[PDB]
Amino acid sequence: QEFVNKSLLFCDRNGKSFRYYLHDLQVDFLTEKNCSQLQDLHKKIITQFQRYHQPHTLSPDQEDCMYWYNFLAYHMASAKMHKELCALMFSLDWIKAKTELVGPAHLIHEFVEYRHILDEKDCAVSENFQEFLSLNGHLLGRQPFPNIVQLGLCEPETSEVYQQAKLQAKQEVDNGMLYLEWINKKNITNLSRLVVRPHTDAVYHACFSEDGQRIASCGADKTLQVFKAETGEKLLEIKAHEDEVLCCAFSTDDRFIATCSVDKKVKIWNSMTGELVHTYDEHSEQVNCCHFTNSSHHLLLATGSSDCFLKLWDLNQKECRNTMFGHTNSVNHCRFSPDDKLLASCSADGTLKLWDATSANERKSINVKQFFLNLEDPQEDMEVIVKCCSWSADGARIMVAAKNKIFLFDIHTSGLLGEIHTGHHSTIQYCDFSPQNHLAVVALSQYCVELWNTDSRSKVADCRGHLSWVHGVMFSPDGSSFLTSSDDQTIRLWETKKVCKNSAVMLKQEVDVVFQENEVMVLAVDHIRRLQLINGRTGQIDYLTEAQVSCCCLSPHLQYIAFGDENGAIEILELVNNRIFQSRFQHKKTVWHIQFTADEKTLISSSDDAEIQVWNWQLDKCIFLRGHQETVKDFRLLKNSRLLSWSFDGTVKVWNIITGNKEKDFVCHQGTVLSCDISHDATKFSSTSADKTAKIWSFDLLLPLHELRGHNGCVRCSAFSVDSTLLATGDDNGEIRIWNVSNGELLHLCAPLSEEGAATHGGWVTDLCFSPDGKMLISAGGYIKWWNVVTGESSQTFYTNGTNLKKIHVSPDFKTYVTVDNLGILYILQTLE
Amino acid sequence: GDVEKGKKIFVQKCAQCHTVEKGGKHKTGPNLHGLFGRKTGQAPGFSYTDANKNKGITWGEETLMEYLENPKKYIPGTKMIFAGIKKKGEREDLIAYLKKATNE
Ligand code: HEM
Repeated sequence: QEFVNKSLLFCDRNGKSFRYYLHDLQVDFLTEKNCSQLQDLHKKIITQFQRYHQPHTLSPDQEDCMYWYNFLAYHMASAKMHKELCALMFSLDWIKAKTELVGPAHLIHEFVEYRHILDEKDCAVSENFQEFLSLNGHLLGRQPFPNIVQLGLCEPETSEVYQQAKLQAKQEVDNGMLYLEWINKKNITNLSRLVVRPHTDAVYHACFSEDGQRIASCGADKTLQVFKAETGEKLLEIKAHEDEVLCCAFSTDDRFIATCSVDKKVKIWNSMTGELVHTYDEHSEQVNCCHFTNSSHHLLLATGSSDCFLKLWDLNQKECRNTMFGHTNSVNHCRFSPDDKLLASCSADGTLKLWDATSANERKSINVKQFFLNLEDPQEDMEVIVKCCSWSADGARIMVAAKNKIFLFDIHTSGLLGEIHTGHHSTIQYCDFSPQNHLAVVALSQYCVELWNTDSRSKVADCRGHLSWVHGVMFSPDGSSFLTSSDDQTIRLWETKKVCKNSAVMLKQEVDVVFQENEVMVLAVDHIRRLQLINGRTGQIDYLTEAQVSCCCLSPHLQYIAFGDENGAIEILELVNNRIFQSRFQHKKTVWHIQFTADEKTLISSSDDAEIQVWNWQLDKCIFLRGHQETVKDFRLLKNSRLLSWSFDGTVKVWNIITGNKEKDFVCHQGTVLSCDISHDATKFSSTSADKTAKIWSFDLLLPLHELRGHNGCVRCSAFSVDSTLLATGDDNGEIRIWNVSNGELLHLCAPLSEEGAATHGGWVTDLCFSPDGKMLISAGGYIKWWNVVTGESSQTFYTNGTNLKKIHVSPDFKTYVTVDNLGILYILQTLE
Repeated sequence: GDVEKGKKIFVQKCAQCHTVEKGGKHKTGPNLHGLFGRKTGQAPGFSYTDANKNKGITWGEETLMEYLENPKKYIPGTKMIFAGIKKKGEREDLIAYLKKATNE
């Protein structure tokens, strides 16, 4: 207070609190005036602090709680005590606290900046930390929270973070904690450089600042979020619109950011404060394209929309400089050339237009008729719909893609310079051209992204990265790297040089697992043609070759391999003699469920139609179960020779195998039936749960014995316990309720959520597996979390890398685990001894 | 079907690609105003796949019930990315909402 009273200190009175500060120059003065006393001060307060509270003890309840995390490393660094800085920051406890109190971006920034501060070995370690930290930032700031300590165990063996955490895990006794060792961790996960998730809602547009300093993104959350490209630290939180923000872009100087949205308003915000600077609104429909002039010389704003008009706005004015009309369809995209005098417009109608901004008059029109495809289709030649429209380095040419081909148009001659054919024959939905190596990134369709070298006209690599449909792809301001963003709202940073390389590291999502007693085999669709049956725990990759099968099934006692196809017909190949095979044509749509009878012969199959095929292969006899239901949803062989099947009709019928004979006929639901399960033991009981309630039955009566009405929000799935006496059901939100199968009751709702204190489950559940003990219920979904039957959880540990685990396949030893996430990453897990 | 339950389903699973009101803009998918009684792929100003445009059926309660259960099966080659709605009741509710919302 005296310092303030002497002009030596400034005071921001935060209500009842007094946050003291210095101005920039006021700090600079002492910075120079003071010498080595400063390092002594740095070292002093380190010891003194530890004499009072430990930096890890340091709880968020303190006033100085974040102080020491924001500055202690700074003190040690300034002090040039690299041994103390090493001891401080190479710590999962330090990281944990700092990331729960302050956040991970500053931390990462330090591990980077301190690379020139630390010793050689230390830098090598810190680099392990630089990669380590890419693992988190997913759970940080959200629930559940990551256990930074255990997170270390996910690092490569090579990594110091792993070796430290793993040795420490070995040092720390009996910690029930339970960890799994991922055996082929080293062969799987093509880890991208950076994972960014900027919005809780759908992301619609994102881009780099001209400076390359920051990234702006906007979307369905109705706001503008801008964050530092280096650290990810959020810079601007601007509640830009009252409706979903369709696109947004930087001005020349990065001094303004304009957003254009569903509300049909064009708003230019000061990037500094986020206050409205200019606002424009003439379009009738929602605005599709907004782009600033590139050069600072002319100040024009181009917009275009679904209303098929273009509007040239004078940034100097509040009004439109000129309304430009002339497209025949809706306008999809628009870009200023580097030459501020030319504006290129791209639209649905397959024309490129060149507009002279000086006169606001149409200069030339390019009719993109260069894709020539004469189909049998009586209609005229394949109409060309131009999509991505990007400028060449020159600015005189536009690289566009449409249909099956990439075209290079010269805006000055309106002629065609290049023509590249792309992958097969589909329609290119999104694309962009790389400034280097004449590469082009073509997101063809259904998140298939192909990297091609134009001019060379040769495919370079299959870019895998997202399960969901890729929404946008854009290049770093250097052009040295680029990032992809999909519907999974995950931005993944990729190094172009790495993308150009081929890789077997990750698998396709279509995988399955067969445990053969002592050994485990993983069935996985091959990168290209058919599939590889990979015997795990050995190299033995056995590639099978074919016309590209859709699914496979092993017969009892093996000796036969069966596979389905889009044609619906199934072919069974004898394994004793690979020249003998049988196939009897049936089914219109792709075949669905495939399963052999109890015996090694006779194959039962179903599809989209109303009948279940009993195919007595070798004789090719077709006996049909004429259910005459809308569609056979699925079926499963029961223990006796009975056959359990259901449709979406809300019906569950019980047939005989071999010879169709619907002995029992249950009508359980009013709608879609999603699966059905059996009591396992014998088959005394069997039940259902689907978009309604969970009814259970004994088969003897045609009607169900009891209806579990517990969930009003409609039950989604269910599964019997392994013989015990329990029936678990899953709710819309993944709430798992355990019911006791004794005619029917109201048993506990165990669904541990919260809950970062130890990890909330993420929500929803994709699979259930009761422990052999009958005491725990393993729940799988975002990740695997062990719950306790009736109240409580258990192993809170082992966070999976990806999400949406599909089918958990537990080894019969209940010692190893094989599963697959949404990324197609193969989990080969062995319980850590 | 229950119109209110269908509205929730639409908002949750369709709205991001479709508008239902008259004059509603096309998005990833076509505006659906006037859907009932119209043939496939006829909304003006939207680039449908030839598969869609050639299906040749008329949209109504029955055709929608089948299409929404499995879009790709009913119209092979469609560019509509949606797995389908398994539950009969949910499709009934959604269709009831569409019958109202695309006609107001
Ligand atoms: C359950 C929700 C949805 C319903 C009820 C629905 C319904 C429809 C209908 C009836 C059509 C045909 C329109 C016509 O012929 O005029 C259609 C087309 C289309 N929908 Fe959806 N849709 C839904 C969700 C989606 C979603 C989530 C996407 C996008 C990811 C989508 C993308 C499309 C596209 C791209 C077309 C045009 C397809 C083509 O030309 O082949 N729809 N939708």
